[PDB]
Amino acid sequence: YSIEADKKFKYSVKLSDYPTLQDAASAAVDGLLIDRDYNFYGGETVDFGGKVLTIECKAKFIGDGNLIFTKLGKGSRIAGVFMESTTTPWVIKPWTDDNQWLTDAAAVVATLKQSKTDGYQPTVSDYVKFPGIETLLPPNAKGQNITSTLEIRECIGVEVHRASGLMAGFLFRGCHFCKMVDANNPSGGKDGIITFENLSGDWGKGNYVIGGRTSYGSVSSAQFLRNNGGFERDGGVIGFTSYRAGESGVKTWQGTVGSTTSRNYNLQFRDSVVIYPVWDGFDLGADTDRPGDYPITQYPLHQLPLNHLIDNLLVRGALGVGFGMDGKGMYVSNITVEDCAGSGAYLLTHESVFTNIAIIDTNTKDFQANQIYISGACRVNGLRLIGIRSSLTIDAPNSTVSGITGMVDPSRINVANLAEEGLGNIRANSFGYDSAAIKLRIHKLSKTLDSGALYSHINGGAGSGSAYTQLTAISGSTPDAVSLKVNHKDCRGAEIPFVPDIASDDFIKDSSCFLPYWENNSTSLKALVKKPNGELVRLTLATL
Amino acid sequence: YSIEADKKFKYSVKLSDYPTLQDAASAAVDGLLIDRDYNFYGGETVDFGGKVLTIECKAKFIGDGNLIFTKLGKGSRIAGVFMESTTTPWVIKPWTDDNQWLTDAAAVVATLKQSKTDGYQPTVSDYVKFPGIETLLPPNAKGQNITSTLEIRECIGVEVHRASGLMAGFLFRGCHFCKMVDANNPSGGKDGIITFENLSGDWGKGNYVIGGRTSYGSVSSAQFLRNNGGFERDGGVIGFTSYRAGESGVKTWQGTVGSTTSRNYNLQFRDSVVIYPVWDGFDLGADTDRPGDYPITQYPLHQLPLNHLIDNLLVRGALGVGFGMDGKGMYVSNITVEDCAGSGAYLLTHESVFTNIAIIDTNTKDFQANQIYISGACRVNGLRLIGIRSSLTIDAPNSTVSGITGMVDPSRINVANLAEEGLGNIRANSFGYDSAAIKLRIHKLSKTLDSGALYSHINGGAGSGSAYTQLTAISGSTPDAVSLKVNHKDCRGAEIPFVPDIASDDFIKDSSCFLPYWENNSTSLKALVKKPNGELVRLTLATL
Amino acid sequence: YSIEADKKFKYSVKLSDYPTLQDAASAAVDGLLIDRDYNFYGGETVDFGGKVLTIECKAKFIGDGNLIFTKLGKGSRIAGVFMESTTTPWVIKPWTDDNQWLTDAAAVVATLKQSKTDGYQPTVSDYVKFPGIETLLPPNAKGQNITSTLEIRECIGVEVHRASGLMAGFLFRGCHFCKMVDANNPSGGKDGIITFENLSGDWGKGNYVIGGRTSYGSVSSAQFLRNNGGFERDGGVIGFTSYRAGESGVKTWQGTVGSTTSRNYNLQFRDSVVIYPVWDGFDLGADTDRPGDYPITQYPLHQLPLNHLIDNLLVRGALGVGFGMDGKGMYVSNITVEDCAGSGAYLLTHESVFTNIAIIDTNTKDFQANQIYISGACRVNGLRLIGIRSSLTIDAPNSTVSGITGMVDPSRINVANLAEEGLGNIRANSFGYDSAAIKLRIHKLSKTLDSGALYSHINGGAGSGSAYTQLTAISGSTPDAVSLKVNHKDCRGAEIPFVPDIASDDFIKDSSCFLPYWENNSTSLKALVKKPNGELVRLTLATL
Repeated sequence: YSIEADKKFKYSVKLSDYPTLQDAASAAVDGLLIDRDYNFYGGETVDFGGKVLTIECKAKFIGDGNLIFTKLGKGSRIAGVFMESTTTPWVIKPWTDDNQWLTDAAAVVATLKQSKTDGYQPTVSDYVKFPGIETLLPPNAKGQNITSTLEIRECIGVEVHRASGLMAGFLFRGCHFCKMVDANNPSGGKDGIITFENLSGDWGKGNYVIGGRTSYGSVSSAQFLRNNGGFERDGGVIGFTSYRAGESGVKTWQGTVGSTTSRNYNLQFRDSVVIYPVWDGFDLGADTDRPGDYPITQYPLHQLPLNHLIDNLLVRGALGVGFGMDGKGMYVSNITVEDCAGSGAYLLTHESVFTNIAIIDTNTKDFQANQIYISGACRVNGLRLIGIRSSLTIDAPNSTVSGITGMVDPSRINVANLAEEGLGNIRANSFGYDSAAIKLRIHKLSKTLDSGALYSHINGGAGSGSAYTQLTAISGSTPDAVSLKVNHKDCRGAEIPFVPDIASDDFIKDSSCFLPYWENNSTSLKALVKKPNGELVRLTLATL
Repeated sequence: YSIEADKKFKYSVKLSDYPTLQDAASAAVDGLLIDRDYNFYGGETVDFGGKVLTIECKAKFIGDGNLIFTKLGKGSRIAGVFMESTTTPWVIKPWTDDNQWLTDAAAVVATLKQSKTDGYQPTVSDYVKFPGIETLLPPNAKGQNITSTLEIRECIGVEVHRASGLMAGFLFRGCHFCKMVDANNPSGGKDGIITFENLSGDWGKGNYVIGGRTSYGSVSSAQFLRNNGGFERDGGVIGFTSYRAGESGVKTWQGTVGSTTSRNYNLQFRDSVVIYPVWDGFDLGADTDRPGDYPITQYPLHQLPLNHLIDNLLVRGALGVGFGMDGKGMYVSNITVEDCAGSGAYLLTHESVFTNIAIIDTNTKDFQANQIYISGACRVNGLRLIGIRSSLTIDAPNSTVSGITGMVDPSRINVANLAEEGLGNIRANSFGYDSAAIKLRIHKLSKTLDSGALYSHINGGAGSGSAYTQLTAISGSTPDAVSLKVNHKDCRGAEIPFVPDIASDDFIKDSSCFLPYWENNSTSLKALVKKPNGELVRLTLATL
Repeated sequence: YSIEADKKFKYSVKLSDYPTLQDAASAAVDGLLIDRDYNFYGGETVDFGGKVLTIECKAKFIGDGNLIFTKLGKGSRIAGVFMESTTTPWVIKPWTDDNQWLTDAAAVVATLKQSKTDGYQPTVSDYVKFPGIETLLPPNAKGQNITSTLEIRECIGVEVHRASGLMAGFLFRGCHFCKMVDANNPSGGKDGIITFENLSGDWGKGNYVIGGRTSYGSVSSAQFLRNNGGFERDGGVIGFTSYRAGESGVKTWQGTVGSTTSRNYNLQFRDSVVIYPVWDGFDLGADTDRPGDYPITQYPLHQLPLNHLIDNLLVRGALGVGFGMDGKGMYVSNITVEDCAGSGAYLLTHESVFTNIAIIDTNTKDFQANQIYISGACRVNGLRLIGIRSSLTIDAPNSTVSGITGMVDPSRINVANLAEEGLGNIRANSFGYDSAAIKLRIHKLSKTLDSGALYSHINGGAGSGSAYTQLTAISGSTPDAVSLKVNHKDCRGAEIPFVPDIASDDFIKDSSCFLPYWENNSTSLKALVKKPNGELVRLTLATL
């Protein structure tokens, strides 16, 4: 029987049969079943001998600190891991029972409680976010560092599926071609919830976050350090959801970490959602010398050829900035940002294109100077502004924009050039008003007053079948001060404005034209005429 | 050997070894293999003893009625389940060989056949959908109730993967943190195909439909009763496809069911597709007192703070309404609805924002009064109307709209306010016409006639390098009746309209202006002048 | 013990125990573990006896040619397969270290190297793509045919998960209800990477590519031949990414293959991304008689009722065309195409609707005559053109378009009709200029010059509170040649242009109007008057 059995059954070793995780690992050949809770000590390391194993977790790993898995064979997969700290830390909860953000340090301090979820351990960035809190927090709530972390170290082709936990963290250190798939809403701890760190060895590649969901955590939910997806864009975040990040939903690190660059290139950031982060929805910047990276003499600050593939992202309820990034020659598309407390988008980009961007009701707490800020010479094609709420809305000094929609206040727009070059035949439709209008505003003259208009006003009331058209010009900072009318009171004639006094030679502009003016002392209308030959002559036009 | 074997092999029990499902369940420790068809009786209940098991289905469960699974341990997963009724009911197929919907009761009755798919059992709602059918249907096709249902009862953290079946249904009763993942196109029965019901106990939370595909069924494909995803929005429908729902693709129930509320809050409805439902694509309403829910004195009908996260949905071919919902303070984005028989969108919302909505060729069978209806004071930013087809198009009386695109008939638009406040320098480009135009229409005066215009017309023909500009005003319900022209017939002068008779004092409007008028009895042009001091005087302007 | 063991353990056979794959297959009952590399010979066929098995691959299948799997039971799944050729062919790499495309035959020939990835084997289509290359390529780099192919033959309900490989190919021949799920970036060979071929038997149905990622390959990444998803749209490509296809990202075949049609109907093409294909992003055409398909007498060329469900696709960096297709009565939505060398979209469609299309910086190498081409009578609602780059932009002769946004050159637009029928009250906002403008252009008169305008110009400088409005008309091909001004130099009067000479009777248009003209020999302004009765009379208007 032994021979028959050895050839017909699936091999799998189970934790309940061994005293330590390493004993189970050494015995493993194909599958490995975690069938009983295991208390690990921080730094406990397991060597898997290069075996390609399938780890099925049906119990939890308990402990503060890291449980390090090493030498897992390419193709290995861990499913259902549950990480839980042994410590129940002090957590703050900066939001109310109506889901309103609390921004007052005292009100935030009052939310203190010992829990492994539904809040997060204060971190030094909170001292900045809620000014004064550093002084108000009791010593036992400061400097906490609890996280139950599964650290996958220097492995390749290892995937972690349906992970979860309380005060949980997942760290891939020096890994390549690894994936965090369908994270089953782990509640984060002090550290990042999903981190791909490649500060040593080669630049990380093939590392992805696919289809997850995370909640809380003191810092960013998903973060990358020194990763480069290459031209193939092999790496990034796709179909992921982040709830209530203590810092940001997804973040690519900036600047120098240790003695090398922590920046990232050629990653995908698509079809993902970030809701209610204490800081940003997406923090895709690289710059904040650059050892280990491009020199400033080659690429100035904020002008790195990051080349990320960014598309179809949704952000809602950030206390900070909805979407932020930097870079040169970037193409960004289909971004939707709604109901944020800080800027909806903060863009330190140059020579980049933004297509179909919707920034709806953001900067609601006036944390910044505008709803959307663009640094360099960029192009925006399709920009939706204003939802249900009423600083500048958009300040993009060197950018050319087209296709803005929404109830934006014109005085709150600052761009280099705004234009609709390719519209077809047009119709202005007016509702709930006695007139329709097409207004012109030269922002160089005034950002608050229209300089001229073409109106249509009703004569009589509804259903009269009559209206008058008037062409206006501003004078003395009084809009519509001067104007020519056609059909006022259904008279069917043109009412024409004349100079109220003797017209000066320079008033008339073109040849073959005449400018009527008033001669009060003779009660006559005169006409300054500039003949077709350019010569001026004054004629009598109308008299008693 | 026994000891060695007990420690190195994967545990799994298989149905073929036991007489009943319960005997297999009691014997199970890790895996459970369904390797032979099992005929269950309705109400047959299996107790899994709290074990965390992995059920792999490679055969089917056959029977009419429910197969109830209980006490499954957190972490349990069932994959590949196939449900099939024992009965082959009578089904109707309200569509033709060209995929055209049949709406005539007689034509629908004629499609009757006994089958477990490619149709659905008539339900009382069909009596409403195809009027007269109640009288035409034979008694053996009425009141049928066939469904082979897998009922997961009061379990937590249980996932059902790649389910399928004929006349199949999946019901999670009183469950939490459960998921229906990658449904492998089950063909539905009389009941909902995927139902998360939480009428008892706590409000459902953590329940999701992720990546599915379903077909047919007599009622809704995916439906939720008394679920609340909380602020974290833990629950809902993501990446799902519903084909030919007998009622709607996805539905959140409304009103009182039993003696409690069946409503839902804080759920996600994103990246999903609904095609050809007999009723609606998405029915996300809550209201239709409210025991067990908010009182009407707190939130009036249709004004519940539902707070769903709705984004990126596509609907095509609904016989009913494409997208429908109610609520207050909702944010909805990126909805695309095409080729529907009833309204494309029916919105009973108040104080809500709709961003980037496309309603293309809907209400094609004039089932409703408009393509899109909005009840309350809402904001629409970006609205695309009209595809290839020619009631009102949009009736949103109290809403402010901006950014409409498409070949819409202006007379068919009714909104509170329509405006493009932030356009740049504009160019109207005319194709296939001898003129370009910018028309103004005051809907208060007339919804059918333009009240004025600014035209440019060719003088001569193509390539003449000449055109004339004319400014018009409507009079006597005849549009363009009065007008001033510049360069008519390349004359290079302004043609000006004068009052055809003695002008009345009230015809002139502003000071420092003059209004030419005709004096027929002297063959002279006179000028009613309103001096810069406000006084009127009549002067002679032109004579023989 | 034997009895106890036979009833409590999971059955699985492993390759290392058998000499050939067939011996392992015959022994299999539930699971099958590929635990050692297996060298197969081309054409090696394995018969699985109709068993429903779970094949877990933890090693690779090595060989040039096909490894044919047959008679796999419905429900079978293969996971982690790795295909690798035994041959290391000669591959070209048509792109540089900066990711710039190389288009010069000599430069491309110079990239030759022996590798199993990071390039692809030249194919006859390369002779067309890089003209002259056929002559420059050495004989050992021509006509290569290396591919390690897993061929699933005439099976139903079989899914392949997380496949990978080098010079790898996956072929479903005569299959139905099969799926290629989460392809783990296989590097392609000479043949298609994922192919659903149904040239024999029934039309393919239920075949999908779900969530993949592929790289390289000599031809198309994902392709379908003679598949029909039916009205249910059961089949297609969802959530897939294709990098550097030697031909196209996803392709539906056209014309006759063998003696039958290779065309496809009713498939889904959604939420997918294609980057850097040597040819097209998406090639969704059917036409290029039609044996086995609809006759030309029924549906003319390019007018097949294809009916695909197309939505949310992104294309970037194609050397060929971003998005291409043909058909009649199609509905296409939310397509984003950026930075392509050839056309962004080539559409040979008739009676079809395109909603929310963004074509940004395409045809950058002038490979075609335009950025977007539409053949038939179609409708476009929402079209974004121009990113950061400066042929026609859009040539759609018989199409009606609305909602264009972007810095498009008007002279480069050709459509049947362009219109904005439903805009609200309008405001033109001008930045960085001394004037604001609303220009009118009759393309019938001239595609390069505006025929008239309504301007607002500053009088003085910034903050003067004064501006003048002028209405212009083109004359002698000189735009703005004739014009009426209101408030020039803050004079507060209307400057009016008169005919520079005796006005001819035909110059005046309407009754009750007058047209001033010059009478040089008397230094007087006269007025050609057309009385309200239609009679003409010349009056003296202004004299010395």
